[PDB]
Amino acid sequence: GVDNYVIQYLKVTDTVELPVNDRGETKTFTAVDLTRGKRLFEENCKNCHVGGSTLPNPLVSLSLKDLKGATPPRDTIASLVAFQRSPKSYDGSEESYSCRRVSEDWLTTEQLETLAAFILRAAAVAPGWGV
Amino acid sequence: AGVDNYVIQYLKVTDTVELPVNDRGETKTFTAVDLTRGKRLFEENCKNCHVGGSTLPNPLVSLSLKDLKGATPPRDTIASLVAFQRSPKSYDGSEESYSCRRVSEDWLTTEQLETLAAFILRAAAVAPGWGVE
Ligand code: HEC
Ligand code: HEC
Ligand SMILES: [Cl-]
Repeated sequence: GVDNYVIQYLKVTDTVELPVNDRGETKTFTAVDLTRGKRLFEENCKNCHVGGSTLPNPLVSLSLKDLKGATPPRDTIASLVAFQRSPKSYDGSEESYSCRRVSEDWLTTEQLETLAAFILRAAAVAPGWGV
Repeated sequence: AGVDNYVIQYLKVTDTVELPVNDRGETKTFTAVDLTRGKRLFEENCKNCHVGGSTLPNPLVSLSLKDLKGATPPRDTIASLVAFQRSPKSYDGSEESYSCRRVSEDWLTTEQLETLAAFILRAAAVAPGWGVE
């Protein structure tokens, strides 16, 4: 059903509101959404981003501090989604081939939004994330 | 949850299977439960780069049986895959690789890594599409 990590570490039991853009819009995500997103993160991302780290480039982690230091900041659903569709360097000036680009054939919009939600929520509230 | 369907239907192992344990013709007996455990370890630790037997960051060095057997020395036995994972090497074996995931004994025990090697080895042999990407 719902993952206990989402219960325990993300502190979500029903729903949660997350920033979609820099404009002021939010989107509601359920606990099952964040559970699905956690699973997608395990299948596609965790091997390089264990615990919110970035093993092949420790300065550019998935911590909220590091996401907010990116150009543009990677602290919203829309900016995280846009990033995975075409990964970029930290200053955003060059294409990066070190992280995993995800096509719409691989993850649909809905799926990638759950992944971004899991990462954004974990960045905001999970103990130890990005350490 | 005891034996996963993928192992029955795609690895074609219901009871046991015999896999090359070393280069001198010796095999070791793995059960369907062993391969299920190895699959789970692969899904948890290796799948971002090696989904379906591919190698996303270097597709020329995949988990296909062809590519495994062409490594130096060949990576087509339990012992050779375990030794690889403990300290990953380049394809010709002359240099240390930092592009794959080294697995310390603190991460996976000998037996666990054996079951992961067995999963990869059986998949390479019989799983439809494995490594052909
Ligand atoms: C290893 C091969 C990786 C996998 C698999 C995934 N990512 Fe990654 N990511 C990786 C590196 C080496 C980097 C640094 C990139 C650079 O060129 O600077 C990243 C970066 C990110 C970031 C940006 C973090 C920041 O502080 O700005 C994000 C948000 C990110 N990665 C997400 C991500 C997701 C969701 C993945 C699963 C689909 C994923 N990455 C896979 C290395 C690797
Ligand atoms: C991405 C970050 C990887 C993860 C996670 C794992 N592997 Fe890997 N592997 C990766 C690369 C880029 C390469 C090519 C290496 C080179 O220097 O030539 C490999 C290679 C292997 C091999 C050898 C394949 C061959 O044809 O000889 C094996 C057996 C292998 N990888 C297994 C493996 C396992 C079991 C992992 C999970 C524990 C794993 N890899 C993670 C990239 C990445
Ligand atoms: Cl891993």
